[PDB]
Amino acid sequence: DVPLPAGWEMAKTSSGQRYFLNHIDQTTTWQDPRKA
Amino acid sequence: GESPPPPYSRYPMD
Repeated sequence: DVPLPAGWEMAKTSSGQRYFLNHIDQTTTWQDPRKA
Repeated sequence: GESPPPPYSRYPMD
């Protein structure tokens, strides 16, 4: 739950796209929520 | 400069 926030969609593309979804907020996030 | 990301609907990529 720490390496990957809970309620977040954690998926990284080999294209070099690290995206995180807020499955709670219904929002797309490009920048890692752990660094803010 | 990112290209549009996964749709929120259910799952990003299959």
